[PDB]
Amino acid sequence: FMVSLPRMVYPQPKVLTPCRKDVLVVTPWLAPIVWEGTFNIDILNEQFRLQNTTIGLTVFAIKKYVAFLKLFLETAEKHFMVGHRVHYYVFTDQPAAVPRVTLGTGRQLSVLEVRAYKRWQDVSMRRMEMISCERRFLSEVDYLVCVDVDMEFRDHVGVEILTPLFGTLHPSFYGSSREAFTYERRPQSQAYIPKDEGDFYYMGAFFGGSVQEVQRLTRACHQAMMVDQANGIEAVWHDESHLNKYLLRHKPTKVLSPEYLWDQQLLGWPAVLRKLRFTAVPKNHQAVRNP
Ligand SMILES: O=c1ccn([C@@H]2O[C@H](COP(=O)(O)OP(=O)(O)O)[C@@H](O)[C@H]2O)c(=O)[nH]1
Ligand SMILES: OC[C@H]1O[C@@H](O)[C@H](O)[C@@H](O)[C@H]1O
Ligand SMILES: [Mn+2]
Repeated sequence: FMVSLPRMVYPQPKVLTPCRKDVLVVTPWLAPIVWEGTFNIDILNEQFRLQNTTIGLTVFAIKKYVAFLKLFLETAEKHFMVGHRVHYYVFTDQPAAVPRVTLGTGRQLSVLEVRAYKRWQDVSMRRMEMISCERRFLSEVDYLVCVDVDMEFRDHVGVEILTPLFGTLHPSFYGSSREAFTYERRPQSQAYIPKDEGDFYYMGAFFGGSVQEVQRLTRACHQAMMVDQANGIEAVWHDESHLNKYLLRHKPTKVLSPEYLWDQQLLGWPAVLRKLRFTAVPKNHQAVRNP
């Protein structure tokens, strides 16, 4: 049951005046695409605080990637769901390497020890298995957000993202035609998507939803990866290829714009991005991914 909102004074939405004319703000299946200017965060914060929403955030920090936790967590404290209840779940092979980060009230951090796989592909792919923990999350949080660790928050990331199931536009592909997307193109893979299909190219580094929908998605991607492995095939972009196939066949109920996953070193600051909210931390793939 949802109680009434209180009285609020804010600018009237004007029907004959779009919030944004330069971008698509709704998908053809009627899911909002979340850009700055499309939401009044005061209304959304009221709606979500009246439900006492708890948001879980999963992040894997395996092997050398424990070096990224301190900045990840400290900037998450400044920008991620401030005001709301947050439960961080840090999955790591080195619990003693997790930094002691000071948290705001109503926020908590659990360390979950897991095994480390040797190949960075397997570390990244096996997040889906590891996330799909199911009983714990159902009891502790309302939504789950699943992100890469090699990142920092630079601006607000809040309840405007929450919905039963979301993906995020990949920042290198948001202006690309579908034939250029780097979907898995071999029909022998469970992740396969033909050249005339596909809505968007979603990035593996930021997806989420209600616990039930996120467990559905990670269970389906893990089972699809297992099928591929048994068939001796590994999709071209690993978990990201599987996430893409899942979100093609199960349309997300919101899509985040590239505000929410950006790489300023590689892509700069285009005018279409009014805010850069969650951004890549520069790293040397070869070095950090190997002993
Ligand atoms: O040795 C590794 C390799 C990957 N990851 C996790 O897998 C995610 C995806 O890998 P990565 O960020 O290397 O992919 P990229 O963004 O560079 O394509 C990382 O953010 C970490 O959460 C990890 O913890 N240790
Ligand atoms: O083409 C897909 C790839 O695009 C890259 O820019 C990104 O670093 C990879 O992780 C993968 O998403
Ligand atoms: Mn990453």
